[PDB]
Amino acid sequence: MNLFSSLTLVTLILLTMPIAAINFNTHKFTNYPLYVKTTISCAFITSMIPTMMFIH
Amino acid sequence: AFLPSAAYLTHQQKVLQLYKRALRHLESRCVHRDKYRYFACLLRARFDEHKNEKDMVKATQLLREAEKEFWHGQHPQPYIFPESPGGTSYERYECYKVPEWCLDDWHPSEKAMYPDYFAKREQWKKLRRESWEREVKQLQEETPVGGPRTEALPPARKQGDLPPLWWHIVTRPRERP
Amino acid sequence: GAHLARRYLGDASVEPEPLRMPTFPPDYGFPERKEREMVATQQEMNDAQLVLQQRDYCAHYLIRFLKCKRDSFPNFLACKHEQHDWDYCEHLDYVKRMKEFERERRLLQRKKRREQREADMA
Amino acid sequence: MLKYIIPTMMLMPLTWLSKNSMIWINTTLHSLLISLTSLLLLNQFGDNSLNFSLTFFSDSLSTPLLILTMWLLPLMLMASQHHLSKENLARKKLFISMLILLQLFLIMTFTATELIFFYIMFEATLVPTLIIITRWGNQTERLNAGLYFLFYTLAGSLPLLVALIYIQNTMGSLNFLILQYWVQPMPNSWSNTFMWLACMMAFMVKMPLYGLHLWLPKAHVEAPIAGSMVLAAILLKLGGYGMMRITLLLNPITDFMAYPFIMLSLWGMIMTSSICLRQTDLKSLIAYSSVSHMALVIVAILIQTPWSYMGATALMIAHGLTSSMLFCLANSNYERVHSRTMILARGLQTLLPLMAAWWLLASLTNLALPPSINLIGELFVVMSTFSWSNITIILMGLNMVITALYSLYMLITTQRGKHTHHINNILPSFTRENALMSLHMLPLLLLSLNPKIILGPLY
Amino acid sequence: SWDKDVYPEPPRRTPAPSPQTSLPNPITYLTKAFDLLVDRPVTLVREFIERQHAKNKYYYYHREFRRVPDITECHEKDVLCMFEAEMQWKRDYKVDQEIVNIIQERLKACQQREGESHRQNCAKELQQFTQVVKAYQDRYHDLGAHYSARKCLAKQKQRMLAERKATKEAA
Amino acid sequence: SKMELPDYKQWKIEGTPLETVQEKLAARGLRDPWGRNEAWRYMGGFANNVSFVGALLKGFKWGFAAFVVAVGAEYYLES
Amino acid sequence: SFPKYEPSRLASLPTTLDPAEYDISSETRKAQAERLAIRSRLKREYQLQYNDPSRRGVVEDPALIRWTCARSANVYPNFRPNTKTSLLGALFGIGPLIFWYYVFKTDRDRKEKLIQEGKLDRTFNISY
Amino acid sequence: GKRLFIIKPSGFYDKRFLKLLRFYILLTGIPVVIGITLINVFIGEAELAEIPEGYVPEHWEYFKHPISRW
Amino acid sequence: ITKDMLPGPYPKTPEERAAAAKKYNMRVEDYEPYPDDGMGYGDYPKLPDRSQQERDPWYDWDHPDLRLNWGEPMHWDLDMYIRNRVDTSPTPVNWNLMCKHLFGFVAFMLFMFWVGETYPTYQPVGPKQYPYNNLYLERGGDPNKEPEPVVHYEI
Amino acid sequence: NINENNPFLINSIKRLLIGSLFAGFIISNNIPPMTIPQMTMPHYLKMTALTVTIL
Amino acid sequence: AHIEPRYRQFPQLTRSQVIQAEFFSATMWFWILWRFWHDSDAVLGHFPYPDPSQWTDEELGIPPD
Amino acid sequence: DAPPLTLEGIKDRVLYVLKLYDKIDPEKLSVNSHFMKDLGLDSLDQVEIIMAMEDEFGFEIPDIDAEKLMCPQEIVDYIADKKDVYE
Ligand SMILES: CCCCCCCCCCCCCCCCCC(=O)OC[C@H](COP(=O)([O-])OCC[N+](C)(C)C)OC(=O)CCCCCCCCCCCCCCCCC
Ligand SMILES: *C(=O)CCCCCCCCCCCCC
Repeated sequence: MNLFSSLTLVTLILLTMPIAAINFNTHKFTNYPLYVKTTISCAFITSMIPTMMFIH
Repeated sequence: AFLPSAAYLTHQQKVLQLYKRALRHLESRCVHRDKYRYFACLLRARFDEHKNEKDMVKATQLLREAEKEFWHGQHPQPYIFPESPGGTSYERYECYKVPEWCLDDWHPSEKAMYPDYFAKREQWKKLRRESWEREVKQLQEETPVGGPRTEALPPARKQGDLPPLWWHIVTRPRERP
Repeated sequence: GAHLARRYLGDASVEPEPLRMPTFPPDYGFPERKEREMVATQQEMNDAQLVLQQRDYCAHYLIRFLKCKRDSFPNFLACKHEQHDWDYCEHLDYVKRMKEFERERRLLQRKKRREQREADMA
Repeated sequence: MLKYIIPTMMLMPLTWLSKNSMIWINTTLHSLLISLTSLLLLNQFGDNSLNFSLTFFSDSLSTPLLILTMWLLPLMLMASQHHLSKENLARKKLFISMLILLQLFLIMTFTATELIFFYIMFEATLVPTLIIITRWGNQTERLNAGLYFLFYTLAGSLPLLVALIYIQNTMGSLNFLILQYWVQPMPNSWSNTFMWLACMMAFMVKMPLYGLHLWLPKAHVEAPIAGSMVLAAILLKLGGYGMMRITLLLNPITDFMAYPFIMLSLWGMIMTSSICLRQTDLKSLIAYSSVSHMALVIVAILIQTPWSYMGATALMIAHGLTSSMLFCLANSNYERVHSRTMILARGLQTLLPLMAAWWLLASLTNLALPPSINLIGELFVVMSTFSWSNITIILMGLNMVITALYSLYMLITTQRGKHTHHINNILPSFTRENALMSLHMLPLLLLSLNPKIILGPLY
Repeated sequence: SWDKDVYPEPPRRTPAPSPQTSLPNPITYLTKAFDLLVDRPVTLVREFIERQHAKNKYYYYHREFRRVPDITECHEKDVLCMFEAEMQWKRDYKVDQEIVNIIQERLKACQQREGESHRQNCAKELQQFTQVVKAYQDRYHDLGAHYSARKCLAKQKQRMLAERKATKEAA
Repeated sequence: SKMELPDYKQWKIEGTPLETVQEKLAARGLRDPWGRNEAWRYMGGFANNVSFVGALLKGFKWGFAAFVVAVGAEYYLES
Repeated sequence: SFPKYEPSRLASLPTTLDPAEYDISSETRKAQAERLAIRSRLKREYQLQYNDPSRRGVVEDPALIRWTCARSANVYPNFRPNTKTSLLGALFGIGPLIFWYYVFKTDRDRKEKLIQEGKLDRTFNISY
Repeated sequence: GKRLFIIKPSGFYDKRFLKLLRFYILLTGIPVVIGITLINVFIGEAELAEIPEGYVPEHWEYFKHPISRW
Repeated sequence: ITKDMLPGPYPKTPEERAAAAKKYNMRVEDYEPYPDDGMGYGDYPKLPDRSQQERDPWYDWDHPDLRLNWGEPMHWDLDMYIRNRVDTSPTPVNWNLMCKHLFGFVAFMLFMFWVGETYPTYQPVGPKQYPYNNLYLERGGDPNKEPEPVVHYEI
Repeated sequence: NINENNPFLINSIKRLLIGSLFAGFIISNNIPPMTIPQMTMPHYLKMTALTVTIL
Repeated sequence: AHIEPRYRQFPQLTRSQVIQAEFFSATMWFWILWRFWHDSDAVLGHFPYPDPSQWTDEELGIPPD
Repeated sequence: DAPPLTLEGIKDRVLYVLKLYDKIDPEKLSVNSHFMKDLGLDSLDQVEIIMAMEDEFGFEIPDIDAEKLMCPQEIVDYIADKKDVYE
């Protein structure tokens, strides 16, 4: 229970992080689309764990 | 219809425009190359059959019935080029076509990144402001009394001066900025 | 779908309505008819949290299949035998329903023939 | 309430004794300090109001309006200092003085416990705005706009004075705390019918009601920017506060005397939104949008349910902030191109990108994008009107569709498309205009985190 | 921690894990990793913060309001007694609203917790919700935005007159 | 930058459907002068494209071979 | 033959099907020359004001000001109350108001009559 | 090779405004967040307790957070 | 600007009509004001009510997006006839034929949906059977009462 | 100028290709049975979708 | 390096993309053949369908009268 | 994507297309050879030539500019102006 809800909420927070990253930026971002893509891949893994819990 | 330099469309212009529209729509109906080639030759034969007709009323009636025939057999949606009006990428890059007068409002801190470009811009502006009075004096004496009859502009007659009203059609933005 | 044409294009006195069925007593023509037997307890279906439309007369195979699915993680292809057993018993229940419909159709035909004979004399 | 009145009147010697170049700095600084000080009114209780004295009190309805007024004054000082750049110094000090006097009257209006003192301040607010409009307005018809505004307000409000004096003579007091406990039912007669009309028509004119709204697309248009901000943001809400205070005495005659104005204001918002669809003027379009939103508030107050009251006060605060920001953006465009025509200056996103972002945010809050307090107020009013009757959902849905239509039509016309070729004086956005836009936007977005402080006295 | 009587909850019954297959489930390994990497540092940090909190201790109290006479024993146009009665009635109105909130939270918790068999196992919560909603509707509904104790007294008097007439015509 | 175009003598319409269009028009009595312009699409790497069934059956040989090998391996593995 | 293209309000006749397009008479040629002369004179004025290097502002268009003044500030001076204006005003001004009034009054009367008999289900309604 | 100048409007002033806004927000945002963290960690919240007999609390002793009590 | 360039009232004599035609920059023969029914138009010209999509896209307009020229008389409903709004371009099919075809299609689909609702499809099966009195307690019935026993036999 | 040799396009199309090959099988074998699947039907009703697509 | 564009000719191809396309087409056809060899029931039919005309009236309980 | 253009490539491609035309002898045409006079072509031949060059370069030449394109040099200059080459 303490892993399920933690991983779901951290998937949502992980998705919302790059918006704040680009809003508080001054210089030109170093390959920002790569940063967003890496963030989404990590969020896909992090949200993939609780579905395995639900399937089990 | 709507022309800058002429007040009307001639008969031959109407025939040529009809020929081009009919061939484009026939290409739209006949998507393969060999089939379009065959039917384009048939259409060209039809257009060449009545080429030597001297009766003006008969040629006018032939043109009118040809336009009716084209309107009956047009494609519901013909092939439009991507940059042609009505196309998929028509006026797509208009958001990137920033006019050149916005460079005069740049801060000097970011003007120092391009020294040679801004030097060339300064000498271009010097040339324009030097030539403006000469070109408006040329335009003043070439317009007939009663206003211009068409929208065509004259070139520069003598040596040294630029054609009148040249700045905004030379410094226009590129197609892909 | 021949019964669709027999009810709509044909006559509705022979073909039974599906919305109101059966219209005959279950002892009609069936001496010492027995009931169906429920294997799964009401509490057993209650605490296994089966869907209310899924708690039919063959939920014991469903409970066995769900336990097999839970205990075989992460092997998601581990057991198809319990799924096949549940599906076969579903097929048997569907065959029972088809038998009930055919019985109702034959009883309606027999009643129609009886009234036709009764009109033939009286 | 003397701890806010006295610094406001002390702003007057501050602007009349400052240097020739330091009037804006001093007035803005000290008004921002008093605006920070105004947060002490949030000591509200679940049962009792915050009663200061015999003359002043402030419950949870008047507190958001007070905080909005005291925050709005430095915004008007920042906005109005570019078009008054070349003005005489004495006239500049007179302009700032009229703004200070208007803020003083407004903060004395929302806290008046007696109803006749509320009336006196509510009609003392007429003079500074009329003077501002008719003196510092830019057009010919600012005089006609002032005449229309003044005479609509006074013709609506003189029977209110007569009816309030009648209530004083009949009941014995006009104190709002007394009248909560001494109130009596008002039976059905012709005398009470004209009592209801006399007590209601002043605030129906000031809000405005559809059909009495003819002064608004004039006073909102020929005014300067500070005048338009204070007219859209605060002055329309005096009518809402008046109907919220005065409906207590008008029961149970409201339940059938409110039918014609409910039909006027339900159909009126459709008409004003449709007018917004075909407007050639940006300022007039914003004014008609204000008419539609205040019609929504009129319906919410007239059906008199708790959800309607909470939606009405939230919608009042939200529309004040949004209309002020929209008027500021339109004024910035007017300073750039020296014309109010919406079709003239187009495609400004390629030239002014951050201003285009501010335009997008203001348009998004105009069409009630959740979870903004605009949507909270509009949603609560929609729920209460659905409880009133079911075809109100048809009317509200049509209004929402047309509202989104004209807001995005505003945005697409002004910001998107191909830019105008012959306009070449589009300067980059100043820090002052961007600071003004952000000071309009950030409180509006922050209030969605704690929306309970703008939900009226029956939250 | 909260009070488990106002917010009831049945005892948790979890089944034992039976690994029928030989494939290792990743959930146990992920739980071990979660306890090693996440639970232990958070627990240590909370222990340090609670140690800091235990050095100084101060208390806050729940406000108690004594009962004053209600609006039924107030003279008409007597602002003092009516003021106290109105304040008391408004406080009880707020408390009744939060009681209805408590029962609604109970109902939602039962509906989520019981799973697919919620229609059978949440009968008592539905009955409590129905009773408390009927009481709230009979006490506070249809009063308007200008509700007061006098309006509620008038509504209760009208309902009692209707009940007395109904029991007279049925006698 | 600079690109070199191929030869233009090599675009001959023979062996293409444009030759069929040529003989149909010759039977009628007409000609296509632009036939040599379109002759590139019918020659070279763009000639003799697959049909629809051959497009759906792309890689069917190796898929079938792998299926046969895997089925034989599963047959031997069960014993 | 071919089906004749009938024009509508929302689908205009094409310029290639207009019988007046093929007119060659000298009056129409004179008219087209005059229209081209007006257009060319106005374009010359605009381009003279447009290409000035010493100009930094807005080339004011009197046609746009004329359009806005006609759309806004001429309607009431050029308004005369007659049968058509009064009829349209009574149809579009008091028509919908009366219609919606009767609709809402009937609905609320029906609801209030059903409530007082206890025929309307209001079991869980405590929000209003 | 073949790099062309891209004509764009002056982006200096917009970036300057955004930098000024961020700096002036953070100038008090960072100390307030640090102070709130230090209040929460070291001072801490209050604990609910029953009123002792004969003792009347002050009006600010009915709230939990230290900042709300202040 | 001046007060003699602004619009005015309806012209009656041909002299003021010619003056107005010169004011709006159009020929006197092509200048037609709105009819004088008191709607409030004044002497503003009645242009042929065509959308901007029908203009020539290849012409060099002063305003290219609007397809509008500087100084040209501006239509009364130009903000309605922009390229973002109502189009009046000719269609490949006559308007009446598209209207009747679409209406006939929608009406026929609605009629056949009604007919299919009247005569549905099904399968030759009886009702589904559920144990424990058709799941009386599972469906929310109270246990203190006793339901009528639903008995399903074998077949 | 026909080219498709970019790692981004190839990799994205490859991932969605593997998904469109196996994801239906994996998901339909992993989800729990929330209803009763109808699996007894005549031959012509079983072959309706395939025959219609082939036609 | 990149691919040089060609005029009026078949474009240049990498061996990698041809190999990848052929491999994935072969994978798709192998998967279809494998699943049809194993399941063959989700497409063809799970259980036999009994015709109700062949059921005797005795087991349906039809009284001869 | 989008390889650049030059006057040499434009001239070579336009002469390629005009060389594949059967009605023009390839040993006689040049960059400034006229159509009606120097080559003996009708107006329909000019229209078909313009359509062929539109298909070759993938962009549409309007008729009011197509009637005046009478020699290959003007076609080259029109394409160079429309596509903004040698920048
Ligand atoms: C902006 C334009 C629109 C403005 C609309 C303003 C409101 C419209 C109605 C106003 C009526 C006048 C004030 C009534 C105050 C009533 C107070 C009261 O005690 O009423 C009960 C009293 C009852 O009398 P009493 O209270 O003395 O008697 C004791 C009570 N009985 C009768 C039982 C014995 O009402 C009156 O005395 C008469 C009320 C009606 C007055 C009718 C005349 C005015 C008509 C409307 C004029 C509107 C403005 C026109 C000009 C607009 C601009 C050019
Ligand atoms: C009687 O016909 C029972 C079947 C259900 C009704 C008819 C369904 C017709 C469509 C399905 C078969 C399509 C065959 C290509």
